[PDB]
Amino acid sequence: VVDPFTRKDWFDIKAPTTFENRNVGKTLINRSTGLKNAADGLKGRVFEVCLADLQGSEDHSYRKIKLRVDEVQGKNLLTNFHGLDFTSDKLRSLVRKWQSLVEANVTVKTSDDYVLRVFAIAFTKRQPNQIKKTTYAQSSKLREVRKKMIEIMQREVSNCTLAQLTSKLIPEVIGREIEKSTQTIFPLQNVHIRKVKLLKQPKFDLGSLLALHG
Amino acid sequence: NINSKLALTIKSGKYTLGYKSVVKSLRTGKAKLVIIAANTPVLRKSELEYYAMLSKTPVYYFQGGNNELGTVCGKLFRVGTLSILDAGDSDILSSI
Amino acid sequence: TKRTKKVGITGKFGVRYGSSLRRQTKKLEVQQHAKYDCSFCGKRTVQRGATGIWNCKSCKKTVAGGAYTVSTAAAATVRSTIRRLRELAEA
Amino acid sequence: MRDKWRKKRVRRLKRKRRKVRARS
Amino acid sequence: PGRGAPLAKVAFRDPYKYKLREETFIANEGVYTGQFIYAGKKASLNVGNILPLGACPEGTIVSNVEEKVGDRGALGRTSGNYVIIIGHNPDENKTRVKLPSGAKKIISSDARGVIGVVAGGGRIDKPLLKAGRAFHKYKVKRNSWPKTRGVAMNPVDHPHGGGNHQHIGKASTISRGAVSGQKAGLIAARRTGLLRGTQ
Amino acid sequence: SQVFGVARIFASFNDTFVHVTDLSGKETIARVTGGMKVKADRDESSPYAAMLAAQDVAAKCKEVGITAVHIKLRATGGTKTKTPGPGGQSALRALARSGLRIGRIEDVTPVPSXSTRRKGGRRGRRL
Amino acid sequence: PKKRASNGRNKKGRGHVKPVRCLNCARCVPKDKAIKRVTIRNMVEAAAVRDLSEASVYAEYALPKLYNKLHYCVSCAIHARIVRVRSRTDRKIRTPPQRK
RNA sequence: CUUGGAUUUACUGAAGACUAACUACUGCGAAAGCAUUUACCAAGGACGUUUUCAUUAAUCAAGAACGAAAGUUAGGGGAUCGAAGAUGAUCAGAUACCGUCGUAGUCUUAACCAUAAACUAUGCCGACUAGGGAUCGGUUGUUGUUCUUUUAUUGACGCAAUCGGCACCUUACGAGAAAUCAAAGUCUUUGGGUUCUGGGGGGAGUAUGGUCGCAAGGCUGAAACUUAAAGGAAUUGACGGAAG
Ligand SMILES: [Zn+2]
Ligand SMILES: [Zn+2]
Repeated sequence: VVDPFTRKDWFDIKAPTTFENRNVGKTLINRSTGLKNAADGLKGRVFEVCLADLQGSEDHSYRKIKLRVDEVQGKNLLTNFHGLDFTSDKLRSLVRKWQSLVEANVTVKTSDDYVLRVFAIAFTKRQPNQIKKTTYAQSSKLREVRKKMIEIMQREVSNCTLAQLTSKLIPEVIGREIEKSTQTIFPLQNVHIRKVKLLKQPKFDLGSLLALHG
Repeated sequence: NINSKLALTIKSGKYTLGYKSVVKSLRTGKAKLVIIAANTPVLRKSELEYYAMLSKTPVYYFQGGNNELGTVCGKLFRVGTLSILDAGDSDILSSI
Repeated sequence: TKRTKKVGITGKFGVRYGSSLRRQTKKLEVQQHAKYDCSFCGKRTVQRGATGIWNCKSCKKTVAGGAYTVSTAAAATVRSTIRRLRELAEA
Repeated sequence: MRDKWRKKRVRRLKRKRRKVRARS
Repeated sequence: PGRGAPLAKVAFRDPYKYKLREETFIANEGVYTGQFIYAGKKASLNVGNILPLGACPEGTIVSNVEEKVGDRGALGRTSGNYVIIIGHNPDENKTRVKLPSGAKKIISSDARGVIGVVAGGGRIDKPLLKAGRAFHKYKVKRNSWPKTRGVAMNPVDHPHGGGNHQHIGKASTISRGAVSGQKAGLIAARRTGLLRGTQ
Repeated sequence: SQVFGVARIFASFNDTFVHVTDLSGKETIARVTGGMKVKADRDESSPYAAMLAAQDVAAKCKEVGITAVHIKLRATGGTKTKTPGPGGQSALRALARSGLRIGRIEDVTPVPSXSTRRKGGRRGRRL
Repeated sequence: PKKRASNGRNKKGRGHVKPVRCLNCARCVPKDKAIKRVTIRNMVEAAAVRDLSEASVYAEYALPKLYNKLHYCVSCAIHARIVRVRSRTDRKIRTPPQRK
């Protein structure tokens, strides 16, 4: 009776320069009218796109980044980092029997007051000459792994901003360092940062946004 | 650990129990260490540790109350403070 | 000898008011007439004045407490909560 | 009948027996 | 007398003339004689201190809280009661608190409150057991005891009076728009009967 | 190039929702259920009904400007079963053959980390 | 008489194991006694792997599997024929069937 | 329940519960039970011991502590499930099974109750008897192994051992009515110590008395009367709205 898609105008999404394939895609919204402005009503939205899409490589196909729009520049949407997560297939593909699982999480603020909960998951590695079926680590050892796992998680996030941290998340620097420092304790495999959560944001700094958008 | 060293000093060394004896021992300079219970009044505590500053005597702050300090000394009564005149077989003075 | 098998301090009420109401009174009236250890001077000389007022005969320190006990359950929970919230805020 | 229900039937019967004795 | 909570007399110095000012606070549980009470924006988070609401973290237990800036205390003043600071909305300078009745309220962060729980709690846990105890209770409050049931009166005295049997006769739920002389019973009741389940 | 939405598919053992949103998920571009295309409550979740629900979505997806959709299939989840329903599998096939292009595919069936008690009781539902 | 030495469950050196709900009928069943089957199925049916690989905008996109661990009670599993009644002598065997 | 926008979608927010997957013929605990992190508190088994005391021990009437779930009393919480109840079907009828709600309850703090197929249906302590391989904690000697770190005095893995366990496979010297049993053996070739319990089936764990409990109930506990059987393991057949 009205054809409701008559006043939907498409806007273009832009990912930050920390990401390579910055053209995430397009959206729709009711066109800017006198009462409600589309510019105001479209910010704060969350876009969930696979890390393989924003980077090209197919090795990141199991990590997906949430992108939050915080400002609109005419027809272009300027977004910011909102979080990290694994795909349900991948985490299931890692949790097998006869092996020990260890998880750790910690809350820490970045250089510019970005409070985050970082979730890291690791598994015991099976030796190549191993005969016995089960690869079980003692609970005291897993406490040592978790305790080491949090302090490195704290150290590498509080000393760098989110953009510097996001540039640490792309190659999994922390994942490589967690595995490196736990070598003396127990051989670990598939060490990952399986989730990053934005808890609290400070006052919006439009200057720092454009610094990550040109 | 400290409760063990303090207990050893009781059965072996010399000590005085009570506020009046502790101040009287600090006046003569015979005190090697002063121990003050947690719930000692702050006014009394602050002037026990004023004499120790004058007497050049270390002060140890016991974590229990005068009830727990008393029972550490083997006493069936409350000991708000004590001074160790002669550490005996123990080494509490060098441990503090 | 044991003068009363079960009524205890509520033996002053005789047979009146019902057993259930007498049992609820006994729990709290034992507590409000008990002597508690003073946290300031260390002696067991703290007794109730009016409700919420607990005086120590020795050191003459008066503390605000519960109606029938020197410390209520919620007060101790709050003291630890405030102690915890205090140390985080001040690092 | 089932033993559990025979037990329950007696339990409700004992309770009636106890009450009718309370009338005296 | 008439109050279940104890009162604390607290002496302060007058900032502008050589004088001592005595203040009557509601004693928070754990307050003792000779204790130092700190009041102000820069006071530390200790039981008995008076702090603005904005200066307290979430989950802080507070009492004698102000609804308005400078009314000197309105909320959570009876024995065993307290106000929980649910949250902060700093940019309009507001704080969400939970009242002893469960109501959520929004107050200016400049409103003040005393840290801790009001003393004397648990007072209701003991039965009165005696008409004499209630008589003594209201001897120092007001003349509201004992209460005759309206259904036991005559039609002149109460809307419920009269009849060859003691009974209300009409519905005891009364409209909010009723007038004085009619509002006897359950005024503007949304529901009646035994409370089953959660509300 | 491609105008990517998201085809959010819920496949229960009673219904199949074919729901295409924007990439944000806050705009509904097309939502067709298996039960709007059938006349019996029993087959409203059938694979055939899912095909019909999927094809008309692509018709609506085409006219708006959507040319490629990501697949986010889910089951009932929560305390209930995690196995995808018959409709989600046939609807997924029906979409690719309608000209709509496909990118990433993922299962987002909600999974509890315990959980609340499951309906049915201790002895289950006895049939 | 006694049908099994394990009493139908796998609880030894133990007092209590928290139960699980049957996938089918939502019945409480002890975790050790519950018949557990771990399945890893392809998300798309084998017939549709081709045309969905032609609509793919990504070249050589390795589609995911679906991971699921199933729990059944004795009546759930027997009725669904996941397990079958075996002979008295074949009950002793607990080695997995060799079908895959 | 839904054109008063249901269902569905994304984000934000709050409550209570519960700690998925890892998770096992794996661990701890007297049993009941115990599965998110960390901090603390006080305990504990096993191993190691060329430390210490020297019989301090085993089982135990009477008497104590703990004791799943449900239930009881008083506050707090009450998301979900959900007795009762109401409901829509099914049916000859179903106030049943199926469906939709739902009150106590489910959670917790104070106290009771003291029972379960509380089962290994197998008392506890002690000794011996037949082979085998896995596995947990400890400890003792050792690698074409990767890592620490580039190596040790890293860790993991691998191979030999023994202690203790939770168990499992085969055999039957032997036992058993048999199923089966590494104890249910070492029992007519009848004797290691000790506690408790049973004497055909019902009546009946009923009545009564006593005793404990707020109550619900627990503990103790007959008789009259009645009956030739009740029951255990296995075989054949018959039958199955079971599988092949
Ligand atoms: Zn005192
Ligand atoms: Zn069943």
